[PDB]
Amino acid sequence: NPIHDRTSDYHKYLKVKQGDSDLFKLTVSDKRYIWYNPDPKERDSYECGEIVSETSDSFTFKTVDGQDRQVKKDDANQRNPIKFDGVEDMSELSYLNEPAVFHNLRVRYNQDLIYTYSGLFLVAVNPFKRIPIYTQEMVDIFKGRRRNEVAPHIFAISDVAYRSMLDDRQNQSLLITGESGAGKTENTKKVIQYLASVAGRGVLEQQILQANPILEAFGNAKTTRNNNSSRFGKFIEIQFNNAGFISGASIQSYLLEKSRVVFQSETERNYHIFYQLLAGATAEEKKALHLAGPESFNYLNQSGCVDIKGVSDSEEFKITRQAMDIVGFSQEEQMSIFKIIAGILHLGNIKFEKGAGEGAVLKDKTALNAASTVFGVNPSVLEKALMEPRILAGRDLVAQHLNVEKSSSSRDALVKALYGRLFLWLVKKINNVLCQERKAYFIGVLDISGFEIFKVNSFEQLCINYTNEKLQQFFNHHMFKVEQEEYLKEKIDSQATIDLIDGRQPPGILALLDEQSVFPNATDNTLITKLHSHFSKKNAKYEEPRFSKTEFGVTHYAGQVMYEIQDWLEKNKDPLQQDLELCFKDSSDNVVTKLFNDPNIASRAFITVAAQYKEQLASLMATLETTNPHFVRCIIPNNKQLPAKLEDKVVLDQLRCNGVLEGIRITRKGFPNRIIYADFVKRYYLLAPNVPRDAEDSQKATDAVLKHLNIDPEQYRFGITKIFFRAGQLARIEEARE
Ligand SMILES: Nc1ncnc2c1ncn2[C@@H]1O[C@H](COP(=O)(O)OP(=O)(O)OP(=O)(O)O)[C@@H](O)[C@H]1O
Ligand SMILES: [Mg+2]
Repeated sequence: NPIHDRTSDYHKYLKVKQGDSDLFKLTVSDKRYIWYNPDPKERDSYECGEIVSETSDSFTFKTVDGQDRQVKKDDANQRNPIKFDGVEDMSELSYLNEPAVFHNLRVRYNQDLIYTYSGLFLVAVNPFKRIPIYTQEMVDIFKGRRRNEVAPHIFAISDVAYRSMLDDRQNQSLLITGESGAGKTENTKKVIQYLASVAGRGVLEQQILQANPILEAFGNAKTTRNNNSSRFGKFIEIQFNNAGFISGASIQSYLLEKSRVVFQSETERNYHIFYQLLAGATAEEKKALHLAGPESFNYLNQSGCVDIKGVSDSEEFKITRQAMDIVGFSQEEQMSIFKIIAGILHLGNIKFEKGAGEGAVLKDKTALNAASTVFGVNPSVLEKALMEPRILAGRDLVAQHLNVEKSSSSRDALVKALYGRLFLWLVKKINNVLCQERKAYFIGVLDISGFEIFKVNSFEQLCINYTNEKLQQFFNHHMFKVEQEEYLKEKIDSQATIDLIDGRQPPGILALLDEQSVFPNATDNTLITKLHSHFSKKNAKYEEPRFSKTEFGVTHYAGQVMYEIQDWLEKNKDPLQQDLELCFKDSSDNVVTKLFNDPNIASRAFITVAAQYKEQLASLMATLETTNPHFVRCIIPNNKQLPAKLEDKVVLDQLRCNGVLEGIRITRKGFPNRIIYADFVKRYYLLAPNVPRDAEDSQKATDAVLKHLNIDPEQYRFGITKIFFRAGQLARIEEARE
């Protein structure tokens, strides 16, 4: 029994090592410390300082250097007694300050303990190295175990959700968010792995599992923050029958980063699939596809990075091709997907030349003709449609000769649509396979980024941020109720931001954006002007910059984020020349024809991108609203992708943005420590005369100690089953003499 075998890997990897004694006495000391900022400028970097004295109003402590300082008791960040170092739930700490929180988190990480709870949340720190806690043997141990019974772990939250599902007959949700590279997908895959094991019986399970890899090849890429970043968000519905067995699955994708297909920053890569293809394609497939090295392609030859360390695109291509096979994609299907990938590479190879007049021309039909063949479309129609699209100018339909820039840009537009569309198609194709109309229950997993606050924030960041204001409010509401429940079981702000963004009347940012969208001739300037006009000095969550003329700022949950308006008009419309669609609709390819002839794929509805985003977010929320949710906050330890490197600033910032610290401060004001009578006595019986560790009237005994100690009744609160302590209370208690 691993949970009991102190020699087990379980103990080794998941628990703080346990000695031979329980004795309260070991932990005895007389020293008292505070967490202080040695450099007031750098407030997230703190040092421990012993309190050498005290006044009625302050504290006087000694620094590392032996430098004495004074602090207000109220501004003091007192350090919890050493015994608290490493607890599995921050909700267990007595002093709940920010430094204290990071500390516990750090003590744990120092021991390779990546999972820690914070009340309702499961905090997970990226180890940046392998930890063998995900083996089948690991899985088997979590089965049926209460949260309190076992150590913190993703498998643990997953078990709770499945048991709740079965016991409450209620659907469930796991929300996993955090920065790029923080480890979301990793945890996501574990949740599924675990579910499949605990509820599976396999063929479906297989196909389910195999879906991921497909999604990864097409929607994942190498960025500066992660070698395998998911450039899209997702919602995974794991379906079950009334018996508790997996019946199916459904996938919902969002915000795919199409842009990446025609452009990548230095060092980054295009989607993994491009490379897998280039590498593991048979030599006899290459020729059929007019393939070469990535170096030979405009879309792959520009970041100065075509491969990933510790990664074989060919080996991976095998992997992908297998999954497709398992899922059920016909060879013919597979072909076409590759052809598309191919065509896309060819399209980017097209060189627009425009010297003849002021309209572009094609001196070389090579690339062009390559695209056409693989697409199974006409080169002449493609050609025209690209540089001479007929545009409706009133009553007349006239073909316009496009310049070079415009020409290239349309070609790019074509490529992005191909991709985005193919992506949708795959998702669709997969759901068909695993998805159930008639399902009894479900467990859903949402994996997407948390707030994004980059150097430069564009339309996509507004969107993601918007989603996050909603998730945060959901958490907040959910937290409110359950807190009340518990306080009830025992005898014991985002609206404004959301409105500014999605409001109808008065119109919010998105409504103004849609409005400007109707006008062919509107510009970024008209748009940014309209926005300031309506909110500058008028809406409290908005800010007009002192000097930039292309940006505006939104005060979010996370804090202020400054956005830039470039291309928002275009992005909202996501325009594609009709001649283009025309061209592609006749496609000899059975896969191509769908992308264009299927209204479910080829069109949004009439609605704009923003309108579609709002809608999907609402359906999402709605659904979530019907489940019992679970929250996992994935934390990146540093920005270097290194182990044993947990940077306070890096960390603190995420804890502030993600709601963990907020949940704490809040709880901090209440009665944060809620202990079970038996457990209380066991550890502190010694504090009072006449109390045996094992006492049948735990509540009475509890009262004994408190009474003996002469604690202030305002500080503690008798619950039907637990004793509730205000902040600092347990600490001093702990700090008492045997
Ligand atoms: N528990 C873990 N054990 C080992 N490695 C991990 C763990 N969590 C994350 N990592 C590793 O760190 C890398 C980044 O993690 P992951 O891909 O899951 O992050 P992410 O949150 O999904 O990022 P993004 O938003 O860019 O897609 C991974 O390739 C992963 O292998
Ligand atoms: Mg990811």
